[PDB]
Amino acid sequence: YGYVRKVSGPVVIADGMNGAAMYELVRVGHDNLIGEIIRLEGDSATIQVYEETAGLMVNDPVLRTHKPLSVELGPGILGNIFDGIQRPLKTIAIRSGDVYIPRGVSVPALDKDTLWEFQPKKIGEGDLLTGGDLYATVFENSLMQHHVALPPDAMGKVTYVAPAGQYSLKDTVLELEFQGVKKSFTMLQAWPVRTPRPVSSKLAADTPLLTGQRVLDALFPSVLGGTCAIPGAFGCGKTVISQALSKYSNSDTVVYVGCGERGNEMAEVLMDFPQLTMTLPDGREESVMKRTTLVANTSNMPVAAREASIYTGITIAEYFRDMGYNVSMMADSTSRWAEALREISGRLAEMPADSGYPAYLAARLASFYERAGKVKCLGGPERTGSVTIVGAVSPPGGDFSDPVTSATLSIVQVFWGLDKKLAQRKHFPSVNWLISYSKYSTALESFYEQFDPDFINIRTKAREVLQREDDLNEIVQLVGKDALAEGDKITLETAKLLREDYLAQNAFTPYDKFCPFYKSVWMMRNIIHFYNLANQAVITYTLIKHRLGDLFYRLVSQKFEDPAEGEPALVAKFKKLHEDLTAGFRALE
Amino acid sequence: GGDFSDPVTSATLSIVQVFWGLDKKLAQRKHFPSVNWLISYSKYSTALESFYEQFDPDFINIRTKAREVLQREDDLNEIVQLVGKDALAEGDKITLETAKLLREDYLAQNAFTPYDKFCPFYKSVWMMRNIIHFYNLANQAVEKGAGMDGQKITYTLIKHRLGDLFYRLVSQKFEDPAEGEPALVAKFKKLHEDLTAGFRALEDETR
Amino acid sequence: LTLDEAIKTTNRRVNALENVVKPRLENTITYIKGELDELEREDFFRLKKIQGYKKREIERQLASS
Amino acid sequence: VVPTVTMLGVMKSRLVGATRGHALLKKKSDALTVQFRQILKNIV
Amino acid sequence: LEVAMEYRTVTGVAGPLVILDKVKGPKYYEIVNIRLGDGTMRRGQVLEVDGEKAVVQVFEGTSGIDNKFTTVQFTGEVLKTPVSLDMLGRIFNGSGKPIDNGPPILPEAYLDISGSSINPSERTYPEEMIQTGISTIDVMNSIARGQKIPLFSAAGLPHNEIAAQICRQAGLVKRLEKDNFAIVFAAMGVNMETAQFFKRDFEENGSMERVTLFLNLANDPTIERIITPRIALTTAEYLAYECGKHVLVILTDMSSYADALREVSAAREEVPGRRGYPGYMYTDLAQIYERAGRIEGRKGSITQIPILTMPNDDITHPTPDLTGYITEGQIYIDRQLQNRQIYPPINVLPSLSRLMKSAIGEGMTRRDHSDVSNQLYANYAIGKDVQAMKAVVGEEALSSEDLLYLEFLDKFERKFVAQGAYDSRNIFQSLDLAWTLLRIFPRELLHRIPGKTLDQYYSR
Amino acid sequence: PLFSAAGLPHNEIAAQICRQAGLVKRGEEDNFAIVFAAMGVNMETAQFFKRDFEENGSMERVTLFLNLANDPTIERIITPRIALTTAEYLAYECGKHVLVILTDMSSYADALREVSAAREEVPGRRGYPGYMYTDLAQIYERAGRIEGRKGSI
Amino acid sequence: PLFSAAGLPHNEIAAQICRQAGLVKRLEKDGEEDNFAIVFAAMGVNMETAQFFKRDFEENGSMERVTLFLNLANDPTIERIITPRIALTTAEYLAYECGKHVLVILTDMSSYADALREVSAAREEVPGRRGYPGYMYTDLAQIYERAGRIEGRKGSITQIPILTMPNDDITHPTPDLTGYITEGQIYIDRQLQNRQIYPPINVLPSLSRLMKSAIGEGMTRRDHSDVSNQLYANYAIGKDVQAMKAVVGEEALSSEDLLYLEFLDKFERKFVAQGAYDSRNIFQSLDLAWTLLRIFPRELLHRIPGKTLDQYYSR
Repeated sequence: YGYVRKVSGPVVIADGMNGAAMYELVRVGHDNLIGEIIRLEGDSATIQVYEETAGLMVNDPVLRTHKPLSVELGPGILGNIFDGIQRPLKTIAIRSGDVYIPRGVSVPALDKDTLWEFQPKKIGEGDLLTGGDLYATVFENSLMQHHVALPPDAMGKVTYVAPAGQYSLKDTVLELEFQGVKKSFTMLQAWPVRTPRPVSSKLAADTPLLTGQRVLDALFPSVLGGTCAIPGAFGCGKTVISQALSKYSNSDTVVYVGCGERGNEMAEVLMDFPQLTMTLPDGREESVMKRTTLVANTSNMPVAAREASIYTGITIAEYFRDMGYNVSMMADSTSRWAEALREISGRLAEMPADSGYPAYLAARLASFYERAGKVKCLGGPERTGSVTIVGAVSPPGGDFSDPVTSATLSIVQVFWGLDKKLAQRKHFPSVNWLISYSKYSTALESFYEQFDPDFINIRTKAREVLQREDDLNEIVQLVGKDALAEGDKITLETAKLLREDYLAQNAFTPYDKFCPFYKSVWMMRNIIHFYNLANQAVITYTLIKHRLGDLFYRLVSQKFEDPAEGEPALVAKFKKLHEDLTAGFRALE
Repeated sequence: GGDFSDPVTSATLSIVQVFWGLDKKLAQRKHFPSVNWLISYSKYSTALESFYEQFDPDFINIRTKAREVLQREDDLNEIVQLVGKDALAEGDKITLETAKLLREDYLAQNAFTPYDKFCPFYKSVWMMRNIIHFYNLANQAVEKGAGMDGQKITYTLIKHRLGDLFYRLVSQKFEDPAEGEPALVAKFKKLHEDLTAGFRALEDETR
Repeated sequence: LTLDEAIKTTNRRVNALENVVKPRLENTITYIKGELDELEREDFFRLKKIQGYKKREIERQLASS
Repeated sequence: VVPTVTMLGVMKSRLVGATRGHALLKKKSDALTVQFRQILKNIV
Repeated sequence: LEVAMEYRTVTGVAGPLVILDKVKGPKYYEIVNIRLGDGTMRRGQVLEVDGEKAVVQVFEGTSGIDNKFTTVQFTGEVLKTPVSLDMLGRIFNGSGKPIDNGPPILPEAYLDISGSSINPSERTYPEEMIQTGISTIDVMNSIARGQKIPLFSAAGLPHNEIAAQICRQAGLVKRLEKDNFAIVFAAMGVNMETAQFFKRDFEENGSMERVTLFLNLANDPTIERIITPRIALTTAEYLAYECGKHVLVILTDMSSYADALREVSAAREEVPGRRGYPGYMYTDLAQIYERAGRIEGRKGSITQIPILTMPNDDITHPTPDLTGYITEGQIYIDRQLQNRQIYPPINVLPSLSRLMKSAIGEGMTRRDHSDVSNQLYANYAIGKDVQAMKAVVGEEALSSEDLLYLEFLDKFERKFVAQGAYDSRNIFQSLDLAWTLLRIFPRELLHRIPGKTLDQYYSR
Repeated sequence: PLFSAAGLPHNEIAAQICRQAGLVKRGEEDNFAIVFAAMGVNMETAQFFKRDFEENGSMERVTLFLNLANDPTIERIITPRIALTTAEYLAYECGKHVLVILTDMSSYADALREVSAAREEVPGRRGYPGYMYTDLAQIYERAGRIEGRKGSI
Repeated sequence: PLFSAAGLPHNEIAAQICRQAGLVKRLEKDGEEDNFAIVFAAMGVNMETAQFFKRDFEENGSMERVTLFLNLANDPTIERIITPRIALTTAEYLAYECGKHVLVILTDMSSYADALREVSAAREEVPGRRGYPGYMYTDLAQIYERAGRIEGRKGSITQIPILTMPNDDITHPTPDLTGYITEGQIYIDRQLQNRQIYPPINVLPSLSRLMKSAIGEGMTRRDHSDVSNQLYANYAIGKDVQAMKAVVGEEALSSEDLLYLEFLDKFERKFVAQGAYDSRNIFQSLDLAWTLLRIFPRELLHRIPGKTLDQYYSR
């Protein structure tokens, strides 16, 4: 019930919708075009329709949905591929057979006829349960067990519990009554993208995001449930860091979110993920897709879907965190999302602000980024998850002055700063140490000292060495290495060794594909301790340089060792090398 | 006074085939025809190939050489604005001399006197050929390097001991068209012969 | 002597001239986009408001008849 | 200076030219410094 | 089976628009034919509809229309262009009506323009190279079947000559690796004189069985200039994914297309967007471009080389800056090179392809492609720097290597880039020329070249 | 005010000033009561403020008006109004001197810009409302000493 | 139109022109009809300026000749959009239908553009550049194109509408349109005023389309065009030389550069400057210009032809 009255491009006016609500999604026309309500002036409505509105007919029916832009969560959310508006691309392609996306597809987000193995918890048929209680878990696939949380805003004494067995989402797995009225819940939960997910308490982040790369792990650490920023426009560093996060990061899940980038780039990345495979610490070999969800909205996709992809991804990440899993979101191109928002604002004729973006761009970016953090779960049993966002930025020409870049730098705690200059100089990590920073180091210092009380001092010494590296750089630039003192020469040599041996990774090489934090810490110790032990001896720089050739080779090889030997063997080898270097530095003095 | 971003200007340049872009800077310097030769263009240069070939089968090459000379001079004007003509070599110096001669002789026209009231195509092409031939011969001479100096020494040699040809070149604009083509053509052919005598007589004693 | 002169010129260009020009470019960009572009939208927005008011007045007058 | 699109283009061109000239002058100064170092070594 | 009603209720004419009075159940983007009082015929498109109202934008202008003698006969359609396999080898007008003195197309299908987007799951990374015959493109800025590479130009620069050369010389590199190549050629808002140039080039090309010249003049109605690239993209999509044929598309002067969209948007009383261009221009250009790509389920592909004019000879203009993000490359035409009388004035050093690595490989093209490309890049840069230094150091103090780089720069500018307008060059002989230029330096001097390649080719 | 770009320790400076605030003493009942407005602060900054204020032991004389970035943008405009009204009541109507603190005034400016752009009002420089001077006056122009009363803001 | 900015003495030079304007033909020119019968129309003028003009006209003995239509700033704004039209109608009647040469001084045309802006805004019309009415060009054409000699009558109308750029620019719509329409442009530069030269007229931006018609051997020295075109070129090239020497140092300049700088100094000091009550005969002005030119050698005088050089290079 409801018929269109005026169709001016994307904007659509439909009469007979007195009961419509603002921002309630609606189905327009026989083709089931999907659009969101904007203005409810009079008894009429106003809808902007995402897909092309060409060919609409006046008095074509309009069908309400009684729900805002929402995502159907539950089993089967992992692995698949979804559009910006939560449209399963893979199943759409299989059903329609052809390649083109049909104008008005109506495939449900998750297949409601597929069977998943279900088994309840030890709860009783007449017990009491509340919102967020974990009443069952499901083996969606191997090694990615999926907990079934009773939806929030739903509570009451238990009435029926489905016994363990094979079931589908259409089955009524749960039924309960709060008052005399009883409600039955399936395995599918719908939640609006704009509304965040209910939380019990925002904890303080207390565990680093071990990305497997030494430069990010030690120099500029990032904590679980913490924002991150990447100036990714070239050098494939964004692809490299995304692959590292998918394969080696501590997160139990990853939710890539791609909006408004080049279509072939998304093709390349979405073909790269299935090829990516990660080995289990127990020796098993798995596929990253078994723990990966992908929301990709190319430029050809409607602008509104491009804007909504980010919120869809963050809501998916929050739902994953609802069962205490550590999940990491990855916004492919926030600049593209901002451009989509700008286009939408221009469609709405909103008053332009700085550089043309709407005045709420900073506010909306902050609202999105504020959802990341380590959070106590809702409902029992007690557990805690985390959601960390590693959303990248694409400043125009590298000038960190655009409002998107400025707001992101103002909100994001940790900025890693990939540099194209290092990429030109053949640097695999490509992380510019001169601009990167980790504002969460003060909070992470508790764990840093618990693991090793000397590690934080080593990090401070390394930061001082990096600061003096540029000083020695202009020193050599203006007068040359001749004017450098023995201590200055030792400091410069140690800085160069750190840059070319530990601060840089080798990625492609099997020995340096993954850098454990243990190996990173031992390498940092074997570098800094040797640097000091050589420093206080000032001894002729040439003499120590000649007599430390074996020590220099050991320091260089302190990163060539493969992780095959494991932590106990590599740690012992690094300790022996450090002791030998200390003996050589002290005895020869 | 307004850049090409003007909507009328952009619309015209999106359609118009030949742009005689006059520059206000040339108007300040009182260069009266005032066409800026860096920003102007003519997309008809390809269709006129037959007419240029039949009139003079070597005009295209001399025109391209003149364009290259003008572009090179405009290019190193910025460098001179920083360092100065001290580092200018023989080739650069001769290129700038030829560019200045082309700018003040060829590209100017009074139009208030019979010298420049109406320049027929033959007179213009003869001026262009004379200037380009002088440039090419001078470049070849300074590249010869005879007399153990050549180079800018040979440039000064041709600008001092051979400067009468230079003055006749810079005054060639005054060939009165009323004298008729058979007379002006003979005069320019004689000037070309005299120019060929130079840079060969100058090379006789090896500078 | 020549190196001193060249270094003085280079340092002056790096410090004074470029850092003089770049603020000028930023101010020129801000004056055009920050003001003229904003005014153009505001002028057109007020014009559209005038048109909407005229249409609403015409409709109300017709309805009152 | 008066702000205009043509003025913005002129200022951008001036900045580009200044950067190019600065690079050229830096190269010249480096060459002169190398020659001066060689002369000092020869004198020593 | 329904004969569309021919309403005669014109109740307002203004500019290009005509407002009908009491149309019963219109369609938003319907297409309507107008029979004026004098009997002449005009075709118009339907813009925003309302209660019984329908604003119609009329082609060919609206002169002579009267509110009591003009009939507006609807159709109930959305401009399904006629599409067939025999559409190749013929020149078409802006709206699709053939102008090659031939018959109208007998269609194998009526595909609606602005086709539905490709499922991103079904895309596949582009592979293999597409030979263009221009050395600067196929050596240092290689092109792969499936890219969307702009050709940024400016007013006065010979963009159309490069367009014609690409249209003629385009071919498949895989000739030596061991004919399904079609070139949908679209030209929007060309000048009146370049129309003769295009007609001549496509009337004596020698490979007419490949090209299809959709042509839209400047004085043709604007809405034709909007529809022309969409018609071309639809025909290319059909010939690629519905006929299994590799397809290349050249869009000429999409800045004119942007201006046409600007003209249409203003007529609908919409507020102008940033810098005058509508805000939806990003969506429009993304819609035009993203139709390319390689489909896993089909053996065909679409590769775009859209030619864009950058006004004021700068990239800050909204159209080039906007299309920079969507695409993955930039092949600039430099004004100074045109002044230097190098016929292809492609500034190779500024130019780059964001995914040129896919075209370079072993199976496709030749093994030494990446090495020679990088060596040429680096050596050109060095030569430019050395020329700049020689402008200020007097050139007497330059070392031997400086003179080597100077002569290499001169040779590269005057023998490699300056390809003739008709000197078709296969990639193999283009690389042979590159090696000819490279072999001047000592074998040990080419630092960027990896081992086992110098020994193979440096011996000539 | 304190002028300090993003990322600078101005929050730490504000916390140190509030915790160490006191009269010249050259009295405790009329001593400095601090009204601490917080317009558009991050959650981590909010927890830091709460913990730092609870640690100094001066909770007995400090009021926090916290408004996170999650809260609605219009609700941020009334936070300084409420904070200054409570300060006015404490100082003039009760006597004790009040040391009003508002963090991230640029967040308040952004809230004003968003609200004005919502209603499509006449824009000043940088798209800000043309009455921003008056609003910043109605916020700032309340500090001072009234003759008949011993308070001070 | 005299282009000026706020603070520059455009009113003073206008009064000087009013007091000094006269015929030149063979230096021969009662002349009551030759008396220019100045019609002065002031729009939006500070009362001090009106008092100044009144006193100057009274003192110069022209009180029986001049005519003043005043629209002071405190006076209603709308009357400023009628005052110049009234003045031009009165000038037309005094010249064409009465045979008197007439001179008109419209003052502060920007104060007329402001009235146009106020009227257009009060009507909710579509704005143009900077919010000015889209038809400002038509109004400016209507207000300027009402001057010029007419074949059938012995009269004439010559107007000097002074203009005030808002921020001392030219891209502003009003000075831009005035430059488009009017056949001339006299530029008064802030740089000259800062250097304390009473006539700050920058001779390089200046332009007169009908300059080639007024001059000539029949009414001026034969070298006038040459002299002007050479001084302009030397001043422009010398300014470029000074700009170059500002960065390369006074030492790096050549002999020609030093000659150009000396020419600039003596041109801006001895030539441009003139007394606030002292005129200069056109032949005296040409003599001064020739003294300025003769700094350079005969070779450097490229624009001047040898025929005029022989009669003037020595004198």
